[PDB]
Amino acid sequence: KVPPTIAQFQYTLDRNTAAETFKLFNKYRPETAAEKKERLTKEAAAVAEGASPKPYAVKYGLNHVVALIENKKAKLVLIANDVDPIELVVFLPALCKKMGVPYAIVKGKARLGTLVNQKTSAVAALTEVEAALAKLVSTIDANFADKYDEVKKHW
Amino acid sequence: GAYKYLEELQRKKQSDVLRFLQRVRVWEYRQKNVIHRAARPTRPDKARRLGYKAKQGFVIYRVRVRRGRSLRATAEERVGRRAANLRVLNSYWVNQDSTYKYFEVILVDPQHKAIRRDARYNWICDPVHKHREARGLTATGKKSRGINKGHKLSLWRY
Amino acid sequence: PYEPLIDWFTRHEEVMPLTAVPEPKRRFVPSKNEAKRVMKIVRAIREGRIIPPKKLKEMKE
Amino acid sequence: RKRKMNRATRRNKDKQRKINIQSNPIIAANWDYSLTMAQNYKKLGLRAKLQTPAGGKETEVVKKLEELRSQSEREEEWLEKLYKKHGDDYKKMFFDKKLNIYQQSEGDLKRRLLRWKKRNG
Amino acid sequence: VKVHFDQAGKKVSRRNARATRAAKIAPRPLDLLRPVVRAPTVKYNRKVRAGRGFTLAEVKAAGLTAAYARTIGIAVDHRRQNRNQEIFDANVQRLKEYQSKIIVFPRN
Amino acid sequence: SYKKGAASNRTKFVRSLVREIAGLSPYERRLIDLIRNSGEKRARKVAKKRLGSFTRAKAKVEEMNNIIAASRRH
RNA sequence: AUGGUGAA
RNA sequence: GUUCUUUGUAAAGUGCCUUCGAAGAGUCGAGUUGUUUAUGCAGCUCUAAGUGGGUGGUUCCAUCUAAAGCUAA
RNA sequence: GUUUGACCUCAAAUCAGGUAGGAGUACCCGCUGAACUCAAUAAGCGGAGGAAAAGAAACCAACCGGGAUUGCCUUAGUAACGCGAGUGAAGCGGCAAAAGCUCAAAUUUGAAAUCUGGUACCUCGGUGCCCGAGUUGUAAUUUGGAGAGGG
Repeated sequence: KVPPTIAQFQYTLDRNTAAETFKLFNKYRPETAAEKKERLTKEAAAVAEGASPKPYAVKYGLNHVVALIENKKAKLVLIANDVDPIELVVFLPALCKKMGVPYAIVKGKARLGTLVNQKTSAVAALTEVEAALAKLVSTIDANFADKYDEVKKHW
Repeated sequence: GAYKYLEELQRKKQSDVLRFLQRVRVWEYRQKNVIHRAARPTRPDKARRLGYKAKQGFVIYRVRVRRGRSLRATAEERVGRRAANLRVLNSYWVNQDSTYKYFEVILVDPQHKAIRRDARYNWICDPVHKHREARGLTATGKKSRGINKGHKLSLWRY
Repeated sequence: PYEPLIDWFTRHEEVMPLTAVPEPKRRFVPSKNEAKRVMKIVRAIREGRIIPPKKLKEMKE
Repeated sequence: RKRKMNRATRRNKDKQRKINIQSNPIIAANWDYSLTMAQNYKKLGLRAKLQTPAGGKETEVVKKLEELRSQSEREEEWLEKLYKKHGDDYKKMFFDKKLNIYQQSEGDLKRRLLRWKKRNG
Repeated sequence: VKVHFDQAGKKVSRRNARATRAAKIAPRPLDLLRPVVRAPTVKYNRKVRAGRGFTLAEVKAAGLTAAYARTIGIAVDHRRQNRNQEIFDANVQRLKEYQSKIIVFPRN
Repeated sequence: SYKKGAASNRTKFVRSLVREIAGLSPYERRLIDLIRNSGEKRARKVAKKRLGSFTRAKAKVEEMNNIIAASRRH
C-alpha cells in the first residue's frame, strides 16, 4: 500500500485548467537553439556593419528551479507525475507548500517538456509574466491545493 | 540544489517512502536479468557525488548477487567480465533483499572519443587501469585490501 | 499500517529567504556569456569563413 | 628463446654521460662538460643545492642581469561616446542608461576613460 | 637472498640522473628551499633539522604569495603551522635572503 | 582546525523539511510512543540498545522530546 | 599434498 | 633568434571596506560468526551527528576532516 | 478527434563507427591455499604495466611538532607475543627524490554558453551546416590551504 506521502501525484489538475496552464506557458517558450543562433548571427552582422529589455522564459531545470524555490522567486511550479525517480519530486510539493508558493501536478513528463523544447523536463516553473497568471494560480489553488488539502490522509 | 535534499531523503532509508520504494523496485529488479543495462541511475545524487556524469560515454549497470568475498567486489568483477570493454570505476548500493543484494555500478567507456577528449577523465583510458575491478583497485577493493593510514634477507658489500 | 501524516512543518510560511546570497551583476547585465558568442561570430565573419545571413538569401539560385 | 634468436644493435653507454645543457644557451657558452655538475656550478658562480651538501667537498652572473594594453574598437567607440556625452562627469555617466548598459561603477569608468584619453589626449 | 652488488652501479645511475636533471634544470638548483625545523621526541628536540615546506603564514610574512613562491621554487606546506617565534623568524630571514639573492628572467 | 560545521540555518531548514516529509521511522515511532506511554528514561534505555554510541542515542532521545512538543502544538 | 594422465 | 597574428566594454592575481559562506549513509559505529599478523577484512540483525565525528593519554586535552578520484621521481 | 504524435520500455540488422578472449608471466595486484608451530610458503585461478602498487592524512605525535607515497641504515634482534621451542614490528633520527591537486558540494538563468556522430574544405585536428546526447545536468567559476558576490 502506498504511504500517504506517495500518491500525491496521479491526482492532478483538471482538463480545462491544465489546458489553460499549457496555453499560458506556451506564451513564454524559451528561444530554441536555432532561433537563438540565428538571432545571434543577425546581431553580429548588424554590429559588424552598423541594449534590449530583459527576456522572459519558463524555468525547467530541476537544479535551478529548486534554487529559485526557497528564495521565493518561483511564482508557480508545475511537476510531472510519471517521473521515474519519484524521490526527485516527492519533496518538491512539500518544499513549495512550506515556502508558500503555488504548485501543481501534471500527468506526462514528455508533455511537460514539449513546451520547453527539451524532450523531458520533470518539473517547470515561471519567474515573470501578463495578468492571467493570478487567475490561473487561484484556479489551481481552489482545484487542487485547497480541494485536495487532505492529501496527507488515505493510503 | 535538489541533491542537497536528495541526500537527506536517502539518509532516512527506514522512512516509509523509501521503504515503499525499495519493495516496489525489488520485484522489477528480480524480473530483470542477472545483469542488465540501466538507462538512468536510480540514485542520481550518489552517482553524481561518485564522479559519474550524464555526458555521452557513461553507462550505468545493475547486477544481482546472492547473499550469505565482498559482495561489492564480486558484483564489480561480474559486471566487468561481461563488460570487457568498459571500466568499472565505482559501484554503490541501491537495494537489498532477503536472498539477494542489488548494487548499481557505473561504467566508463575508454574507447569513446568523448571520454578520451576531456582531461577530467582521459586518465581512465590508459592501459594501466585496464580491469581495475579485477585487481581490487576500486573503493571497495581498496577497503577490502586494508589500505588504512596509521597503525591500523639482505647482505651488503661490507 | 494505515495512518495519516502530520503537517507539523508544512503549516507556517517563511518570510526571509533561507539564504542571503549577494546579487550578482550578471543578473543585472545583458548576458556577457552571450556577448562572448556574439563577438566570436563577429570574428568569424571578419575572417570571412562565415557568410552573412543576407548573402544566404541572395545566393539561393 | 635466446638460443633460437642467436641461431637491433643500439649504442648508448657513451651517450649517457655527454648530456648537453640544452636548458640555457647562456650557461652552455660558459659550461664545461669536462667538469662535474657541482664543479661547473662553482665555475659559473651559481649555487648547486639550497640545502647543505652531504659529506665532504662574476662575469657569468653579470651576463644574466641584462636579461632581468588598449581598448577594443567597439569599446573605444563606446568610451568616446560616453566622454562626448558627459566629459569627465563620471557620476552622470553612471546613471547614463543609454550608454552605461552594464552599470559600470565610478571607478571602472575612470579607469577605462583615462586609458582612452591616453591615446586621444 | 638480496645482495647489493649494484651499490656502485646504483650510485652511478643516481649521479647520471642528477646530471641529466641539471642539464634540464640548469638555471635552478634542482631542489626547492625548505625551512628549518625542530624535531619532536625530546631526545631529538635539541637538534634542529630541515623541513618539507614553509607555512602560508611564513610565505605571507616573507612578502610573496604561495603561487609565486612555488614558481620561485620555494617549498610550500599548507598543512604546517608556526608555534615558536624563533623558528618563524629564522624562516623569514632565510626567505628574505633567498629572495635577495635570486634573479628571475622575464617570461619571454 | 578552523572549521567545525555550523548549520547556518540552510541545513536546519533542509533537515527539518526532510524529517517532516519522510515522517518517522519505526524506531522513531516507537521512541515517541514510549515517550508518550513510558518515559524519557525508558526511551533512552531503548535507544541505547537500538542505536550504537550512548551519546548518539542520548542526543536523539533529547531531540525527540522537542520534535513531539513542537509538532503537537501545530 | 598440489596439478594432470587412464582404464573393465 | 626569425617571424603572420596580437583585443574583446576578454581573463587572472594581490592589499583595503562590506555582505554571504557547503563537506562522499546500509556508511562510521555496535554484537556475533569465519579469516588475519590480539590491529584489519568478510557474512549478518541494528545502524545514527553535524559549535559533529575519527585516533590517543590524562581531572577532558592534542591533531585531522573519513565513507569519491588522478598523479613522473 | 474510436484518427495521432510524443515520452518510457522491449526487440532486429551480412547497417556505420568501436572493443575482450589468446600468448608471455622474472617482477606486480587480488581469490583460493596443502606437508615434512611448518606457512598468511608452494601449486591453481583472474588481471595488467615497464615497473606494478601506494601517494598527497578522520597520519604519527604527548614535542621548543612534524607534514604525499615507497626503498636503505638505524631504531632492533628492542617493544610485543608464544617467555618455552620460535615469531617479531612501528614513531623519532640520517640517506636518494620530492608536485601538485580534481568533482559532490551554494542559480550560467540577461540566454546548455557543453559535447558525440554525418557531410563540404585545409587531416595525432580546425571551420560552416545537419542530426543526436543533454535539463533525472553538459562548460567556466570553489575543494577546507577554504571559497563567492560586489566597491
